[PDB]
Amino acid sequence: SDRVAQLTVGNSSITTQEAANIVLAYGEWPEYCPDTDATAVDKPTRPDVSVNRFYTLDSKMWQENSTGWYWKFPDVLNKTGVFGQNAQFHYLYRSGFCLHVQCNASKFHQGALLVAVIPEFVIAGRGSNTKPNEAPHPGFTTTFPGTTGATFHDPYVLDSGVPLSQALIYPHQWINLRTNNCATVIVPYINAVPFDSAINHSNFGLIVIPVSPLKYSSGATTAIPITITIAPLNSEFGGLRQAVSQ
Amino acid sequence: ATGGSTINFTNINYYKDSYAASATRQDFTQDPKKFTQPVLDSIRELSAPLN
Amino acid sequence: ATGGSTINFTNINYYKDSYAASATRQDFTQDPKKFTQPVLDSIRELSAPLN
Amino acid sequence: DPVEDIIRAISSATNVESAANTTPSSHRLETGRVPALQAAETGATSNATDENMIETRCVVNRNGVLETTINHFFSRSGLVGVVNLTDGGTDTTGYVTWDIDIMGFVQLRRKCEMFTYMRFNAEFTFVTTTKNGEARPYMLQYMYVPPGAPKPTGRDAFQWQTATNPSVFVKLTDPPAQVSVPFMSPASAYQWFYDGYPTFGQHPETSNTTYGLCPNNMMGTFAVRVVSREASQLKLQTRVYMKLKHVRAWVPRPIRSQPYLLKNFPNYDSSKITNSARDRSSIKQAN
Amino acid sequence: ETGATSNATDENMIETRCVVNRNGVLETTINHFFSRSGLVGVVNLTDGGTDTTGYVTWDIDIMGFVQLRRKCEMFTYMRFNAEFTFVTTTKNGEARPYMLQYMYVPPGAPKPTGRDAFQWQTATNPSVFVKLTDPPAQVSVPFMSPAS
Amino acid sequence: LQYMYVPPGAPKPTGRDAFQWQTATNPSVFVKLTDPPAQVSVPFMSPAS
Amino acid sequence: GIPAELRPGTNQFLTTDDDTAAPILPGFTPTPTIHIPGEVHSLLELCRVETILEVNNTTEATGLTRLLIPVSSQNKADELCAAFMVDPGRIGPWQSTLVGQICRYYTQWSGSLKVTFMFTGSFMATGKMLVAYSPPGSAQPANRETAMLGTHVIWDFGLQSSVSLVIPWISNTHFRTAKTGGNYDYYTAGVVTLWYQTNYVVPPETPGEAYIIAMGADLYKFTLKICKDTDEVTQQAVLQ
Amino acid sequence: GIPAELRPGTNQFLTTDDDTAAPILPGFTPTPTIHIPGEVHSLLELCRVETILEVNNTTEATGLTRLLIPVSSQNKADELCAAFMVDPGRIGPWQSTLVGQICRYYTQWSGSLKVTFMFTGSFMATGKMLVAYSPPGSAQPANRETAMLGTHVIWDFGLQSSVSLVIPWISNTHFRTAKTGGNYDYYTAGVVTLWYQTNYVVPPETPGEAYIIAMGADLYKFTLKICKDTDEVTQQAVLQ
Amino acid sequence: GIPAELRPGTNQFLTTDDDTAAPILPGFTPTPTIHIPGEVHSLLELCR
Amino acid sequence: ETAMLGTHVIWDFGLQSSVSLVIPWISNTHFRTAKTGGNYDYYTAGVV
Ligand SMILES: CCCCCCCCCCCCC/C=C/[C@H](O)[C@H](N)CO
Ligand SMILES: CCCCCCCCCCCCC/C=C/[C@H](O)[C@H](N)CO
Repeated sequence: SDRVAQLTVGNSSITTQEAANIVLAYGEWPEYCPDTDATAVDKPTRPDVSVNRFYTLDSKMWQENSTGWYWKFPDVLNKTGVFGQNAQFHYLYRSGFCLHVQCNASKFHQGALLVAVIPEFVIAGRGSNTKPNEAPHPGFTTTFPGTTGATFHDPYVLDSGVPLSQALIYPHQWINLRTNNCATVIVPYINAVPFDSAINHSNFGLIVIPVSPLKYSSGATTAIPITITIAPLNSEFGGLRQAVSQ
Repeated sequence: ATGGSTINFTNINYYKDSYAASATRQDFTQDPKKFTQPVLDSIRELSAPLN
Repeated sequence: ATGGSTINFTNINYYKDSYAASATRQDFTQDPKKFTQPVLDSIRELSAPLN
Repeated sequence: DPVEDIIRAISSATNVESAANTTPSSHRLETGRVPALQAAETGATSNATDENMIETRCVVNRNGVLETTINHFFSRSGLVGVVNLTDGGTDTTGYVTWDIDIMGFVQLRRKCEMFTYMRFNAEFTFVTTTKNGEARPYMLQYMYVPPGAPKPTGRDAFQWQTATNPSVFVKLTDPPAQVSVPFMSPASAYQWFYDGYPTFGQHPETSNTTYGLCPNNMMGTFAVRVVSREASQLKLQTRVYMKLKHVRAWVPRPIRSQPYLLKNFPNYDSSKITNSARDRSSIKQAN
Repeated sequence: ETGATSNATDENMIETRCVVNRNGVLETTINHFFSRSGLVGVVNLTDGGTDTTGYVTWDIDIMGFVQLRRKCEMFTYMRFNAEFTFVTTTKNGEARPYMLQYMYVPPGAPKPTGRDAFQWQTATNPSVFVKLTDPPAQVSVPFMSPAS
Repeated sequence: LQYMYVPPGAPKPTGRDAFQWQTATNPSVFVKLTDPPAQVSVPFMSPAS
Repeated sequence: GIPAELRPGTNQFLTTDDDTAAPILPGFTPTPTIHIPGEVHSLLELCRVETILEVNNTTEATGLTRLLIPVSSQNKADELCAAFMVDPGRIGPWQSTLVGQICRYYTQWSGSLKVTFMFTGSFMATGKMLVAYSPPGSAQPANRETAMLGTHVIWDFGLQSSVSLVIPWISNTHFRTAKTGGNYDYYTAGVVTLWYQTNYVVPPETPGEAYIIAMGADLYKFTLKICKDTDEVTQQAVLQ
Repeated sequence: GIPAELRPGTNQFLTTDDDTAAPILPGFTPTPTIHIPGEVHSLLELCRVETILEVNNTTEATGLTRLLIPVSSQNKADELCAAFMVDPGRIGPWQSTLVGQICRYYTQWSGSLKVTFMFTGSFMATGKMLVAYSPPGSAQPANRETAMLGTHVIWDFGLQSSVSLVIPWISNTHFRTAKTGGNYDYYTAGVVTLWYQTNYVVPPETPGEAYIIAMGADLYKFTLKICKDTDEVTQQAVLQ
Repeated sequence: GIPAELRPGTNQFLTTDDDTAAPILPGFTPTPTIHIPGEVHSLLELCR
Repeated sequence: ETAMLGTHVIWDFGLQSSVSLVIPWISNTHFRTAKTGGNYDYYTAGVV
């Protein structure tokens, strides 16, 4: 009654036979914006089942030298499905997410993955330059990787200059290949403003990192992917206009 | 404790503005269970977590 | 809101004169209808102005 | 009627005025009940306690918990800025502006960056001295120039008429100036981390200088002069101390272990990363 | 053409949601807009060598400095009180320990003819005695207009 | 003047201008030699009783 | 006497501080008040009045023709006419409006604007227009198929001579700081364009062109905060 | 007026003093609050979260392998594996924990720590360990017959992958100052050692070694006092 | 504000004077007391 | 990425050895004639 779960959102559903509970970030569920907190006067749109549903990215393959990957949300979804279209025609976006990560292997494999959810996840230039002129900055394709994800140059300091060991403050879970093959976190809408622009601003990144490296003795399966499936719980859109991809 | 009849006054404000005042009124509220144990299915300390 | 038992005092005056004091007592009164719509025959928002 | 399909938090709050007590616990010999075994793969911390691990006595614990609240932790004045007003001979401006950014000094910066969102009030004290140190009896003007307001172009320029801008007039021999400031953000909270760009458009991949700069934090400029006609010959620094009060905080995040470089950017060295814990000779020698 | 402004509103032009609006309206009243000190005048007292008057008169007109003038001229008629602060410094800037006299000479009253002249006896005229090293003088003034 | 309290374990200042004087946490007193002498109240800070 | 301990803030003169000062005239009773028509209480009453947006603010607009929007019979249908940014505290056609001056003494604003268009034609001149509003985003719409996507209002020339495009508050923040761009361009409000819905159609013997007059105001929702000093004024020497 | 007599403490500016100061903006109403998830009230909520002790903090540990504890099949039974001091505000493996940073802004601490070990093996890897805690005294235990004498917990590798060694508060004082030794070494908390209970036993065809991950946290008993400024940060010049 | 007139005794520091001074540590709660044998209250107990 | 857009079910190999993809009735008509295409290909149900 624990390790077996099913998640049904929209026309999509996810089953897992090996799971460690579910994390509900900061003890809240996603929700629609209350009349008292709202500011913009126009009426938001609420597609429900056409937007809220599980989208599945490509799989990141899992090696011994892998340093770990990250994504940005909503950014990964801005080009996909009806969710990507609404976010282009509207200036004001709000919602939560349900994040699900699939990695499996066999009882002769081993490793662990740290899966975290980082609100306002800021990447950082890498260089010794102390002058804001000559100092390096990351590129747009790095800051906002898209569907293809990005990779860590320094996974230990999380590329932001902050130790990985304290990442356990964020809502997280581990994939420990002897214990569970999935990690699921349900993120509420977090932001200092009720609505925002899905295009200019990403609420939070996702992070998958090998704290303990993958090991398998020869003859077993070398190819392990990491798949990601994310659903936008409770979506709203406002400020309808023409289409802007960026 | 103690301090019998010490007639303390601090929060009295001399201005018409709320932010001119002085901290605090304190707060004793805590909710560690949102950061420390933010899981859907509650887990007891007796039971094993995974069954 | 909040500010439970903050014991505010401002308007207390130390002089025998009224103009020595400090503003305000505020005012929340408005009458925009005298500047914005100063017309004899009232006009509703539904109806067209001129018929 | 004709179309039917059209038709909370688990955690709660408790007051804690003192450290937790300890109840007595005896041994346990039996199966099925196992307080020690945890599984951390759920992201939840071990709930095991003193009393189920060993045998304990009873401890009434009157240790105070109070000093560690975010109000008491963050209400202290610490230096957010330094302003150098020459006004002396040779090239003489006659005034100096300081854009208000409290990220410029590390010691108070690392306390704030424990949190993503903050909403507070402020208490600013202005301690001005001369070049080495001293106080002479010169009159000063500290003026606040909010965003969009004209910045003063000269010592005597008209923007110092301050018919609207708040200003402070003070003598170097007076105790340091002090004022209370509200929460002025046009959003609902300050945020020290903004992953995003302020405007639309095509972003350069070579150099992004606009990445991570929140608009909501731009509070205007602080400007000093010496109230006078001709000029003084002195040279003075004003140190600016900000106290946080009535403060609220959201979404805690890890504490920065790497050396800071820039005010507005979390840039760190890709070379040279310093370990978070010092290194010993072997893992088997505790000392 | 009726001189009245459009009364059309948010809610009849488009479809709207419900917004409870707790934005404060308070800071924009004429009390808060106009209660700030701003410079109405500057007075130059030589008193030094060479030609020396020993005093300077300033007729009270607050229209002399533009920044506070344009706020007042938003309105045709005004009735208010006043709070005057006198910040005195030396030529470049400084404060020495010299005693000062700030005297108000209402219409019809004799203006002082010299540094020591008898009109400074001020048996009636209000005056302020202050040292350059003291915090700036300050007084409250009523509404003195003979009209309303 | 600056009178700063540096509790056990806290960095001691290395110079006149050194960063430990930012005192974002350490209590400090700023005072002029011409001011009446500084004064503060201190609690019972012993880790024993 | 009563033992006291003086604090920082002593001897400072803060321009905005609220304190008592000494009266000069003890026993002074002022001249009686009388009733005067037109009393104001808050400045938001004055921001609800429509004044004239200067849309033709461009060069070679001579003196007073800067306030007029030329409308004539087009050739290619679906044509643009005039465009202006919505930011009332920003340099542009709002710089001549009363609401443009008052939001310029404050650091921030929030609310719904309103834009009234009055067509001065001959009685015999007919036409339709499309007044569209596009929230922040890609730049000024290139077409009316792009501009119809925003908030728009179609307006028929006729007996009633004015239409009003209300500009609802659509924002991520509760407020918007009024300042220039490149950084503060985060707070830009949007773009108003005015397109030909059909055409300006006129009988024979009638003038072949007319002028629209645009006005602007605020709704009951509009507010302001953090009062400061305006940028329009400059002084050099004491006025004699 | 009221006769007054001024006292020492006049004109001093004490950074921690609680006083009223003058408002800059009379009549200012701030932007409305909204609900934001994840509010903190006290920092003790953040000290109850497990973060990762860096036990392999030694040299030649490369970058991220500093957090891992190598476990393999031994030869001589009864072997030591890793050891660290219990002082959370002291240089060492606790220097990377969140609870290690917050107790480092304070002069003193009291309470029960907690140390969680997570074994990442293959499902087929079995073993037992002995996690022992020895209060202050003679140096690090030399044997497991000496280390069993302290507070210890035996842990079997299995379905549930974590055990927790709670470190009860055992002290003569109510608090312990966090600082270096030779004098303040009076306040040293103790020593954690981790021994082989039996052995790391693995079938054929499976990797011959694994990694334990250690984490650390606090219990409901934990407190702090006398807030000060941390030693980890250093600044030289004003950040540009 | 409240008009005041300062008196002799201003700025003097009298060693035996009873006054309030500012706390250095807001929110400080000291280490709990315990019972210790042999408490003294007045020095006349020691003179007997 | 195109096939996730439809109705899908993710299935983990494990103790329970079967998953079931239910194929909801999604149609413009109430019925579908069963026959070949080119014309009756109007009634085609979909693709698994
Ligand atoms: C009479 C002079 C008064 C000076 C008043 C200045 C008040 C300014 C508001 C301060 C609020 C905190 C500052 C904002 C946060 C950080 O600096 C942002 N990173 C700025 O980029
Ligand atoms: C001890 C010195 C006290 C000085 C008292 C001076 C009070 C004078 C009344 C000021 C009232 C406003 C001034 C009158 C308005 C404008 O200046 C008029 N345009 C003058 O022509």
